Amino acid sequence: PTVQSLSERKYSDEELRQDISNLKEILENEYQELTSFDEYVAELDSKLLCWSPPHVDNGFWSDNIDEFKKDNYKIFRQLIELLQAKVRNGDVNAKQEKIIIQVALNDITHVVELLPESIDVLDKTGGKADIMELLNHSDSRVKYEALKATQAIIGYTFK
Amino acid sequence: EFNIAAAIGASVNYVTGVIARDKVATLEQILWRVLRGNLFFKTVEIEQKNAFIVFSHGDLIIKRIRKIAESLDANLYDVDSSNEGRSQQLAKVNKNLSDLYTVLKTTSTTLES
Amino acid sequence: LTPNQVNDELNKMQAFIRKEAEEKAKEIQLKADQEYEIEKTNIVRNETNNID
Amino acid sequence: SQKNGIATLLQAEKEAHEIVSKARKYRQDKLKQAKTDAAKEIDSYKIQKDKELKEF
Amino acid sequence: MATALYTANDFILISLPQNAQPVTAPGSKTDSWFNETLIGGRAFVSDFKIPEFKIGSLDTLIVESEELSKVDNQIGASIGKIIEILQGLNETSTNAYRTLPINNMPVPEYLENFQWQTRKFKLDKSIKDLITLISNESSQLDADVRATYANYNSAKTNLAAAERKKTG
Amino acid sequence: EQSLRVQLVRLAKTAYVDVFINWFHIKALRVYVESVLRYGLPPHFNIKIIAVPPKNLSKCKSELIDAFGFLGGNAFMKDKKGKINKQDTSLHQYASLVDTEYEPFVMYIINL
Repeated sequence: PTVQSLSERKYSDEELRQDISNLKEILENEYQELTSFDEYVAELDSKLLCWSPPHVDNGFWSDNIDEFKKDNYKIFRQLIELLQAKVRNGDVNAKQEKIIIQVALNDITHVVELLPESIDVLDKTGGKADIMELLNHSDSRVKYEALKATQAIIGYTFK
Repeated sequence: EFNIAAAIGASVNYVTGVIARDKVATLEQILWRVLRGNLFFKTVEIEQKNAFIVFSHGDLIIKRIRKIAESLDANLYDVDSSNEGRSQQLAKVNKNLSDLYTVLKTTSTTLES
Repeated sequence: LTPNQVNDELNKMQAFIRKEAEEKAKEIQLKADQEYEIEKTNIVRNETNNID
Repeated sequence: SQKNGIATLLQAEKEAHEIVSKARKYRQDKLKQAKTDAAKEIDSYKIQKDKELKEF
Repeated sequence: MATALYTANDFILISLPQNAQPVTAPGSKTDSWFNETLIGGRAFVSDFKIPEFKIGSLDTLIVESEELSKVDNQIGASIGKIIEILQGLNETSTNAYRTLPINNMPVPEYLENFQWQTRKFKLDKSIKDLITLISNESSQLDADVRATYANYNSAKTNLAAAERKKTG
Repeated sequence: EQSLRVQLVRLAKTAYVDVFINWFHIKALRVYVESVLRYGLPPHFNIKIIAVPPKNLSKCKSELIDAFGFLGGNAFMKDKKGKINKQDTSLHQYASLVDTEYEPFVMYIINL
């Protein structure tokens, strides 16, 4: 993301701009060349969440939502069990769990907005109360992501 | 509410909706009596900022009155909300309304911040 | 405007509701009464050739 | 008298619903009576064929 | 006055049950109120009641009333188009075809004897088949007279150019 | 043109008689359908055709509407008498198919 903002500036010695365009194209092709299912399952199994340009896209969540459905949303129930497990016990709203809580809420917001059947996976595991309890605490960016997921579930709950 | 049980299951056809003109509700009541026989019940409830209308119909003519009710600038449908799974449907509407004020307060605090 | 006409409209409003259900039930019985004999005749006609 | 006219039409609609259901119950009873009337009818011809086969 | 047709006999069709009472003269029947309670006493009452026609449920009557009103409007437009073509043909007066006798019987005597009698409809037949066949026969009968009037207008238009081209 | 005029006249009269009989049967069926749908019980009603002279339809419609208007109800009747058939206005149409006004009972107007 900083390479795109640095690519807006242009001056002489345009070979460095060609190296910036080759680095942006090589970074975009190398980042998009990886698997989203094995990277998302390996990141969920590793207990670490990190933002990315292609990982935050709705097409990867919509494409992985169909392949994830093999145990009645076992991947979304595992991610909601990881976010509810890290937020419930382990000093939630802290340094370590604050990145995976906001990344799991922002990643769960696109999955909740893409499919209206994800409310049963959160209600079955128990992660529905974690968004409401986390919405009125610190980390107001994660409270805005959980408020966006709760507004997405509230939009499909009542029409 | 309108000791009667005709809104919890299916033993009567009811048409509830909000309107902003009682003259269109009187013309809809005269059109319902002229085009569907003596089946509507004249009920009036004070709202606000609005007028609450309640009409009754048969269990096999709900689709016919939806065209005149929708074309009469009214929302006389079978239900006015999407929460009707519980018994009764007012508990689910109060359950969603209890969290909607908290989500609106959190969105207002996030927007103000 | 008067409340006396409400029972006069409710009497025909109930009489039409009874007449519609009776008119449906008479056609339902009129269809089933022929359908049972058609099923029995199809059963006996299905069985006789297998018997012979 | 606000809840009386809707209750009378609701009771008439319930009686019309039960009268509509009784014709379906009698229609199911005739559908059972068709095969119940044919299953005893096949055995009268099967034994008539076996009576004509036992003589041969 | 130009709110109605004043060049033909007008008729008013009214229907009521056997328990109604008029609000202009209490203590009187509807039969005596039809002739005696009429304005000026010149209203002629004729018999127009009919028996049942195998009417089904109440849900089919609302769908049949729109087709009966549309077929009555189409038959009324076709009868007014045929009478307008007959009056436009210059063969009858403005009052003919609207007050004259039909089939050797007058309009009040023929309307008083109208007991649901037809040569293609019966009391045991459905109203939808006679309502569709009446609108189809009226539409074909109006279309035949319209095509004959268009052919006569084209023949007169060719005869005008032939007569003008012949001399003058 | 003469043969088309004679055949158009004979087909016009022969189609006009069957069109008038079909219009009378359609009005007789619609009057019984509206009378059976409006009143309900009993299934047999007393219907008649009143032959009124020209220029007196307003008094017969106002007297019949004021006399039989209370049978349908107390809010369906109207105090508007007559109709308007002008070229710059089509209001006050006596019928149950418009929103300007409705009829208080089973009654139809026939203008031949």
